[PDB]
Amino acid sequence: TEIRVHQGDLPNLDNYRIDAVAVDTETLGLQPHRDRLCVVQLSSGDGTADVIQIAKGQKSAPNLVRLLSDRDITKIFHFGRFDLAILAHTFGVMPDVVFCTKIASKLTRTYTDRHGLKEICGELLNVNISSSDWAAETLSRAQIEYAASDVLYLHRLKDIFEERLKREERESVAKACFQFLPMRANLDLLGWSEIDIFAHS
Amino acid sequence: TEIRVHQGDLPNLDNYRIDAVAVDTETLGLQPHRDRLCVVQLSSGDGTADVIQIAKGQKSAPNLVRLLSDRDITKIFHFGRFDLAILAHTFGVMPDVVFCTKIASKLTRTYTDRHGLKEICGELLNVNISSSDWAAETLSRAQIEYAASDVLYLHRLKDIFEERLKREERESVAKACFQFLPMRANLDLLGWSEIDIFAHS
Amino acid sequence: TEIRVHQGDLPNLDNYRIDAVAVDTETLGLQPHRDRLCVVQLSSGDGTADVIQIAKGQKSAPNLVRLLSDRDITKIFHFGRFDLAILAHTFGVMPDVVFCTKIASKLTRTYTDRHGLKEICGELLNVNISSSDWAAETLSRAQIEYAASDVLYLHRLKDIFEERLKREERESVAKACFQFLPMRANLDLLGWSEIDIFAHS
Amino acid sequence: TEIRVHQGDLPNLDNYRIDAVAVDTETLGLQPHRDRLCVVQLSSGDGTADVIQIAKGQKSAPNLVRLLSDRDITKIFHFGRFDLAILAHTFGVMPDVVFCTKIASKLTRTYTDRHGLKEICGELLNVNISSSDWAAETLSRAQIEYAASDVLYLHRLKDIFEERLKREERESVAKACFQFLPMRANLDLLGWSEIDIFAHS
Amino acid sequence: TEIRVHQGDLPNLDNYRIDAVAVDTETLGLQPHRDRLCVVQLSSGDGTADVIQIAKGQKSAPNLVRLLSDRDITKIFHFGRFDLAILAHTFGVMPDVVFCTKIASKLTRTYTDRHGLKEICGELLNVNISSSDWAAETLSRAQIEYAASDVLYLHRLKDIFEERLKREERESVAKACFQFLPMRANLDLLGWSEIDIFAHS
Amino acid sequence: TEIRVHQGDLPNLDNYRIDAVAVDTETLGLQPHRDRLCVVQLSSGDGTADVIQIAKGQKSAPNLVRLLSDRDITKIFHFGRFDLAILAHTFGVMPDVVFCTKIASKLTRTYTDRHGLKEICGELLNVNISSSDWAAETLSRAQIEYAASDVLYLHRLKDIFEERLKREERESVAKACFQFLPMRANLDLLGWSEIDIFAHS
Amino acid sequence: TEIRVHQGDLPNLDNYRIDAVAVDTETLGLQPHRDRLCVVQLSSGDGTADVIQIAKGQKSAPNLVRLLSDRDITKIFHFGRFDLAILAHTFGVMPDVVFCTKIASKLTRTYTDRHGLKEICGELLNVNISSSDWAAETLSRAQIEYAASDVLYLHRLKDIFEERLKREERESVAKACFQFLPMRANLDLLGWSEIDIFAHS
Amino acid sequence: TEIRVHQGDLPNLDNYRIDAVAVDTETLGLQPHRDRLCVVQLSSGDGTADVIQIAKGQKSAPNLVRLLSDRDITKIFHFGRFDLAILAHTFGVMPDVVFCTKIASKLTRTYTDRHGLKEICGELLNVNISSSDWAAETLSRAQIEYAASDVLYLHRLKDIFEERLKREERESVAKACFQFLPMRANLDLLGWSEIDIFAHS
Repeated sequence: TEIRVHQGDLPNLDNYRIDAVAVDTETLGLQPHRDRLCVVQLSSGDGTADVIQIAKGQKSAPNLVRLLSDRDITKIFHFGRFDLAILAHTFGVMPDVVFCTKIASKLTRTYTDRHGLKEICGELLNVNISSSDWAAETLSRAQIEYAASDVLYLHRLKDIFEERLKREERESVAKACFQFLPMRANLDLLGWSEIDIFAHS
Repeated sequence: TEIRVHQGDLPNLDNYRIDAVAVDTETLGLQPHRDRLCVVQLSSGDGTADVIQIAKGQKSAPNLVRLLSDRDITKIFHFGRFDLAILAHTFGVMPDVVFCTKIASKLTRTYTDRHGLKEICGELLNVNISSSDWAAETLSRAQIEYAASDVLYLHRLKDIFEERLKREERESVAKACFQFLPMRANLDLLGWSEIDIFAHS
Repeated sequence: TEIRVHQGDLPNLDNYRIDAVAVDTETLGLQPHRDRLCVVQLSSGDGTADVIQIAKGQKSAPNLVRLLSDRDITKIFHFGRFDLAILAHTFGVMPDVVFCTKIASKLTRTYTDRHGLKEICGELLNVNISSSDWAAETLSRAQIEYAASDVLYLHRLKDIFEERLKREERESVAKACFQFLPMRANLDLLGWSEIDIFAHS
Repeated sequence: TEIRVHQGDLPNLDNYRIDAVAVDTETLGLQPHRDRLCVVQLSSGDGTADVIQIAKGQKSAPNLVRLLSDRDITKIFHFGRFDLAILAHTFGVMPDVVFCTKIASKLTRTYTDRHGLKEICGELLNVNISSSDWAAETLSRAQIEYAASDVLYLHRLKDIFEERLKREERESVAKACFQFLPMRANLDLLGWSEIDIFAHS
Repeated sequence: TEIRVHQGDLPNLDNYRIDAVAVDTETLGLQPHRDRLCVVQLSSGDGTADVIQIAKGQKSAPNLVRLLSDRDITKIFHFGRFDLAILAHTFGVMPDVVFCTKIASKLTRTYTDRHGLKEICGELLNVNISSSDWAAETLSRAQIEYAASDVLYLHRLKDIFEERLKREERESVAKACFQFLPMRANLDLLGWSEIDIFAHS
Repeated sequence: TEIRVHQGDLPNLDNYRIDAVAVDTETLGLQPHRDRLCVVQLSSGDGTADVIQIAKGQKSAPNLVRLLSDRDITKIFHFGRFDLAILAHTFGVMPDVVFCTKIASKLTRTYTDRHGLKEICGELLNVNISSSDWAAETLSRAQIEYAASDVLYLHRLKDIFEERLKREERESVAKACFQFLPMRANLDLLGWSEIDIFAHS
Repeated sequence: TEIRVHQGDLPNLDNYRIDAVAVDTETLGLQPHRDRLCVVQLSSGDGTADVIQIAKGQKSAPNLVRLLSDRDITKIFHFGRFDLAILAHTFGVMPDVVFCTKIASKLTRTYTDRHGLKEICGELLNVNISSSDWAAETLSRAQIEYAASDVLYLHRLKDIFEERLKREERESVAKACFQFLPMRANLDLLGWSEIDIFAHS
Repeated sequence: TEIRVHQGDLPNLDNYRIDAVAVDTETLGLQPHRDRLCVVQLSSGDGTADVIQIAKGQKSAPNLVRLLSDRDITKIFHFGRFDLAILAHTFGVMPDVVFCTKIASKLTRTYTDRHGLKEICGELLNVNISSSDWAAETLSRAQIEYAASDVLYLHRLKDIFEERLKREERESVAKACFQFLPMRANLDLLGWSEIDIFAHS
């Protein structure tokens, strides 16, 4: 497993002239206003990953932000509701072309109530996915391998979920959900993170 | 209060050459697959209302459906999530240009947890809004007046909510919510009515 | 309101050569093994009622039991699940031709969650229904009038519910529910009173 | 273990000239209106099973439906409330001569609160019973063996439960429950799937 | 209503040469270790009451304590579990001949779940019973009348409850409950106030 | 381990001329009115046990009942609240000299919330205690050994608990609890099994 | 009632050369990061009040901030946990000499669970205290009178609570609570608003 | 591991001329008014521990109390809220210079909800931490080693937590929390142990 670790930003976009990029983050916690972004991981789907350590107070990451802003490149997340929020809060750019494996699982794997990444990878790919101070100056090898494992499989999952969405004729539902997901993340940032805006009560 | 009661459909659209129409429904209950649409009420905002009794098994309402399908006319609902679902289930057309006073209340009246129509009308307009077999062949006068009261005030509420959304700079949030609302209703019809599709669990 | 009060049993069946009889009970509480039957009230639907005081330890009531056993006479209850249980526990005969207004309400009044007798009488008939030691040797006038009020309206409710069941095409569902209701009461007597026998868990 | 896999329907009824047949299903989920029937498994009790893959949109299965409709053949289920609902929804025929091992367990194994098939098979027979896309065009061997395991033991369980029902004198209770079970399934299909129709509230 | 207000103790026992005395207390709250006893009220059942203000730090009340210790005089409480605890904590003597109207209500008024003193007095006697700093140096007239109202009716209630306990043949159950009640209060003082000592868990 | 299995009753009391006997039961479930007594196990504390199979409908067991009635012999239970109830319901005699290890645990092992027999035996004695049709005509060896294991250790536990009750000065509390326990069991039989008779609500 | 309404800030501090000032706020909601401060009300305790409308985006209020920063002047709040948070978030200064009537009520009115301002004013002073867009450009007379009513009584309450704290010897407890309250508010601002920092879990 | 076991008190303070001491206790339970202090364990951080058995009724421990009272020595606890309460209740001295690893964890390990000592030691130090009658006259070796394990690591944890508090700029928050913690313990002793004194309700 080749994992390239960077400080601050990608050196260039030579490895990311592609149609879709897998994205994940690590933070100090679940609350973007308190808990800073510490790591961003990326994969092109070729079995390699980039792990970018984000410094305290860092406001810019131009190569990463070009990827996040490029409307011709789909950003793949698992539970992108969180990653979109923390990315937009940190760098000021909200991606608007996204695919979320958690929404896709809820729209296709209707025979189960377990939609976590480990269960999805286990069922769909027979891949076994295995408290950490992500703000440490030097990440451990175990940390780097764990961080990389979260992006290595998202392309294959997206392909399978696209097949299932076509099979059950739910493609337009998923498309509308993905179109709204960035605004759901914005609603989280604005103060409605605990509110289902569509519920009767 | 002039309330025009119709059987099946509007006679024509002479009163609805307008930019926005207030819409509400009455049904036999909260479950569109079991509980049929019984009444549709409309208002142009001029203080009059149309009350249309829908027959059992009725599949078409061409004048009403032209209004529901006309993209140049905004359909105003209170909690349109339900009305859109029952309308689409009954006539096969899902409106796609909508405004919902419940979403607007949740985005602007942040100082309260009561977002029902009675409280909104009381606070914003000083208007007092006051178990019924809506499938009865002949509706009572009390039924007709109650049914009309649900559409008589939606234009004024929409105007006030638009002022507040501009004041708090939440117009684009509301616009995205309204754009997604028809798909939220479709999700309800397809079997996800009890599921928040965006929740982590 | 003519209310005839009896000790032990009806004097004869001269007033009950009819197709359906309204039945209700009063007890010392909700648990038939602890809380004895104290009063049985009956009505033919003609606006009069019979109120029969049941003695402690009384094992037989032949005229009443003939009515309860007569398969040609429908016994009308509101929430007959309880009355059937206490009657069978007290006199050893379980009626098997019954109509229950609570089951009928749950099958027809789908637009509300309030299925109590007061709400049903209020909505369907515009009739206002208004801690009591029912084992007292002499019942008060208020007790007698309250006891009679529970049977005076069941015939009219049954007629309306039959119309609604026909309208919504749920007659065979109701018939099967009424056929099972005596066994639901037996299940209560045998020790499953707190168990939904059909639930997955 | 001989397991015969069929497409669409049984080829004939040569193996099912018997008094009782074990039946189970697999689906895309718990909601019959959204989640289609994918597999039906059958056993005569001789240690072999038939596994029938049901196609999307399939409306007819004449040999299977003859079995389901034959009043001289008892259909054995575990939690037949679900299987009856999905079968009736798919093929339009509701079986009316049934035996359910879950109801039988709740009526006889009163010393435990675990009524699942694994626990019943473990206790009564010392047999160890061990997220799956059941709509796959080709089922895996593990899927076929799991699907067969759900019907291989129902005859032996029915025999034991009949002995216990006789011992505790609960045969007529069980008979009435089995007679009502198809209507409980119909109630589920009609929209009362979340409602205990016999509860006070 | 003659209400005699005393400081510290009764002047003598001339009014309490009787077989049963009604007793109640007022405190600064529900926790005897934190919230001191402020008032003790007594009645002989003759329609008069004694209201004794207890000083901060007061350790002795000899006339009162003689009454509390006299085994020939039954102490009547409503929910004596609390009063016994606070009395024993304050003066070091636990009464051991008691009658509690709350236990009696739970053993006889099985047709209701409301066992408060107001409901009992309303049902059994047609008597209407109507945040207060009970440690105030001078009690208000409203305070004195309220304090007296809690003891004026306990004799009549005890008489009625004794009749009902005889009628339902529960006298020995009640006697055993009253015998254990002082130890239940001791258990409260020792630290088990939140624990049902007889529960399985 | 010598375990003597008997039908109906002990042959004689030659092994039970002792000051305390360990007692346990097995039944068809937790509800004495529905679930019959199937087995009674006894031990003198000498490392042997007697296992008595009780027949359906058996009304008498004279040697056992002499033991249960002998006021000079303490009956030791773990959670005697249940065993006393089922014994009194079956044979008509309620023991009145008892010791309960569950009450004792709750009064002494205040540093834990786990008061089950396995945990008590593990902590106090370093003894490892390891769905069963107890009404079977022939009990299995595993059943007999399990049934015996529930009485083999109660004498040693009683001795230790008596030491702890003396150490923490809670002997009189325990004595009062044991004196009330038979009436708690009677309250269960009379219909208050789900009610804490001493609670405020 | 003289109520002086100001825009932005007090004109001067001529009325506030005093030892204690009553303070309250109004906002657009309970979440300081989303819901802006709209009104600040002040009283010297002389029966008059100042009502200061705060503009959107206003960052400074020098006279008000001098009062908030003056360590020689005690700021009286009811539930100051919120007001301190919103004031510090808006103007950047956290008061550090405070008195809170809610903490005082919880430390002294131990005989009740209702600690709201209405109940406190009703009990202690016999004063009757009687959804509002507080961001409106012009406040209504009803709004102004309601806003003033929240500060008119805090001095009298503080005096009474100081008497009670002295009486029950809880002065040092209250002093430590008031000393920590500003840091509790800071914890709210930093992201622990939903966390009891002292709880075990 | 050198563990020195003492009766009553330390023999002298020769090993505790240090700036910080790790402290833990063992008791008979969670309620200081009922459950006595049984053991106090101390460590200087040098890998050795002192285990002091406290006798029933012991009121004084002069060397220990000098340590607890010495304002120049920081007392380190894990969840000191409890230990401070039981120590103050037993010896009458409340320490006022403290550090709590549970508060520190809640202020720094924001990426997890598990703040127990085992998880903290596992994550921060890679140290594996592994129902007991602590009032026994002779403690077992397993008891002594377990008791010592609770203090052996608190110095190292305090050092790491101080680094993290500096990194996230939360030092003054923690300092204020530690300053209030002794009064939180006093509030527990006075009767508010179940009350969050800062909550709105």
